[PDB]
Amino acid sequence: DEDETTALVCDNGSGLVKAGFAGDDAPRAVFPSIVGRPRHQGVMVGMGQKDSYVGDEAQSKRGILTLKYPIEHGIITNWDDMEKIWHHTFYNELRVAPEEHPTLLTEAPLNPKANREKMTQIMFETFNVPAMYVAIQAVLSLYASGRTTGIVLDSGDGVTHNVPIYEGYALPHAIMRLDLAGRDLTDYLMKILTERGYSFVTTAEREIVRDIKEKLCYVALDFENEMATAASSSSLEKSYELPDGQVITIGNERFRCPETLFQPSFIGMESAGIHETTYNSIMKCDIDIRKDLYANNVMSGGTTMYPGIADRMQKEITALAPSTMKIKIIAPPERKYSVWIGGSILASLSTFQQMWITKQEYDEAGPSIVHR
Amino acid sequence: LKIAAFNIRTFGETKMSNATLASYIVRIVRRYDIVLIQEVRDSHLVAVGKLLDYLNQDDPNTYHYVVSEPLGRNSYKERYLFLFRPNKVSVLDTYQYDDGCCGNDSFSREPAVVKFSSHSTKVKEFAIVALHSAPSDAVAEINSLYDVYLDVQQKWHLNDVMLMGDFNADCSYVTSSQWSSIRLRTSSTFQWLIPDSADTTATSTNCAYDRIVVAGSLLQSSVVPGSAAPFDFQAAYGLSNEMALAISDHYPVEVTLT
Ligand SMILES: *[C@H]1O[C@H](CO)[C@@H](O[C@@H]2O[C@H](CO)[C@@H](O[C@@H]3O[C@H](CO)[C@@H](O)[C@H](O)[C@@H]3O)[C@H](O)[C@H]2NC(C)=O)[C@H](O)[C@H]1NC(C)=O
Ligand SMILES: Nc1ncnc2c1ncn2[C@@H]1O[C@H](COP(=O)(O)OP(=O)(O)OP(=O)(O)O)[C@@H](O)[C@H]1O
Ligand SMILES: [Ca+2]
Ligand SMILES: [Ca+2]
Ligand SMILES: [Ca+2]
Ligand SMILES: [Ca+2]
Repeated sequence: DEDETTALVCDNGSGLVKAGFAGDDAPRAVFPSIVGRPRHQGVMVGMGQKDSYVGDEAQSKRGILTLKYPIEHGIITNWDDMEKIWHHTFYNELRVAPEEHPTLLTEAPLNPKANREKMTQIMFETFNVPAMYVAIQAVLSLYASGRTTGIVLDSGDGVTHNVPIYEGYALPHAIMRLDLAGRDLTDYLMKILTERGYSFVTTAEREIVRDIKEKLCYVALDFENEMATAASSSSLEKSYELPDGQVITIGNERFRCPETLFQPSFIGMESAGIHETTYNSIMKCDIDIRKDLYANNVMSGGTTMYPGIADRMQKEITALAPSTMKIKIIAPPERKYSVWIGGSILASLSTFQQMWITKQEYDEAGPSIVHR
Repeated sequence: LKIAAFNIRTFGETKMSNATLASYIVRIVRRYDIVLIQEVRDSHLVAVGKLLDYLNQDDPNTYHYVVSEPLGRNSYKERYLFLFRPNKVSVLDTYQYDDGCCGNDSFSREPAVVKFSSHSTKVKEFAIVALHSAPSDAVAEINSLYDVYLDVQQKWHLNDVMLMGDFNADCSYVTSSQWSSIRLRTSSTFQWLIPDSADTTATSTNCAYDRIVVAGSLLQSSVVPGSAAPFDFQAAYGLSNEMALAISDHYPVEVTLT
């Protein structure tokens, strides 16, 4: 129990932090990855002067603060502001003292060696956690779907990745990163919806375009004869009621937004798209392992939640793969937390105890120890 | 020290986005060393944000703020914003009156209460209680401010308190016979500065909806005689009837301490 209860799992994202206790089924804490700094001197009624704001209080009060994102494209870019988000996570969100809890953290696919050593330096030397561990994100997603070999298409708020994993070892030279994700996708909907003849003028109009994207957006299979369908004008249309009455209608654009993930050309991106990239990762891997990867395309991440994403991907890679092959696109329902759940499982596991980096290992080996 | 209370109708992102409107709000606001702005319907605080960028574009500290969280049983809400010149006064402390929120809560929008410290006046410390009353409820709420005055005295041991805001204190909302049921009126502890005479509406109506009330012997000795009055920005700034009302349907009520 000492640490059975006690292991923490913190998944640091570009848009959201997911956090909680190893053992739980889902994150106890989910909140924006921002750190707000007040543009002016003054106070809220009853509070003192605050130097900084994190998560939702930074979002809610955004009009008087300069908002900053510590993690650009999955990589920690500002370490002063990240130690601020961690502090908030332990002390306010989970309300635990960190110096008696083992902490499993996550990093990104080709996270620079030096960063994995730096967050270890900050975990052990400024938070004084007993022990910690850094798992790679795609690797926890795979594992949370039971398996050990597969290829994960991972897509969240600032990055998309393909991480081919074989008997647990993520394959460095076959990993692909596509910098277009849910953030890019909300801003494109924004324009095709103002372009539908609308105005997201106040900040209460801006924010909810993102809630339109999440609730009403679709990834149609045969996106071709779906536009064609749009035109005959079926009961395909969908009206959402705004903060007030102002019933906005979205028929068609509803799927023009996730067609951006297959066609980056919709947004002036010259890069290849999700399905081709799944494939290219795969023809960059060893030959003998390619049947395995093809029958185990695990999807994880908030942006892979658009319904019919899996069917489109299913047919997208069947038709690029040699017919002798078995294609299989696994997309679980909890996928917006796969990464986290994979960490919860792993860290609560009976056999993981012997991989925890302890302060004994650290004080004796330097940050190098956990770096592997 | 020029103090004022100003209900800007629906001060919001939109209102701050007109340049012409924004320029007149900024110009009014700069006449005062302490200003209270009511009907601040700003969710993310973007609009308060814009207003301070304008006041502080050349010294970062021409103005500092105090702002409530959004307020309303109604649940269509607004905040209380104080903006003060930090070189003139300091904020020693602050709290949101505890009105009982249930069904009991005495106010629509619980007064924010801010204790100031001033060194160029005879009063050196004094609290300002802020209120925009529900018009429908005006008689009970101007009377329940008697109890918020009593709380400032329990908590801060302070007599010199100023109570101000849009009290909806005249015409249909409070009549001659109702006054007799407002302790804030009957207790001779409080000197009411904007008389029942005063028109403080920018529209055609004539009502002294907007008040400044002072208790405290030293605060009352600091009010410069006859500086308490509304500010006719339409008449002062030559605005049309169309323009003036586009700012607000109300006028600032000001007072000067010494
Ligand atoms: C914000 O400020 C003013 C005041 O509310 C807004 O409008 C004012 O009143 C009228 C009606 O909007 C404006 O003139 C109009 O011009 C058109 C063009 O022919 C005409 O169809 C209407 O009959 C009307 O006369 C006027 O510009 C403006 N008054 C003043 C003194 O500027 C104005 O639209 C606002 N500006 C923005 C950026 O929202
Ligand atoms: N139902 C949904 N449909 C589509 N987009 C969604 C949905 N749920 C969440 N998202 C989007 O995914 C993003 C958050 O997902 P996620 O947590 O995977 O990203 P992250 O881990 O914070 O960042 P990174 O890109 O570094 O992984 C936001 O754009 C969010 O809108
Ligand atoms: Ca992620
Ligand atoms: Ca109340
Ligand atoms: Ca009038
Ligand atoms: Ca009158």
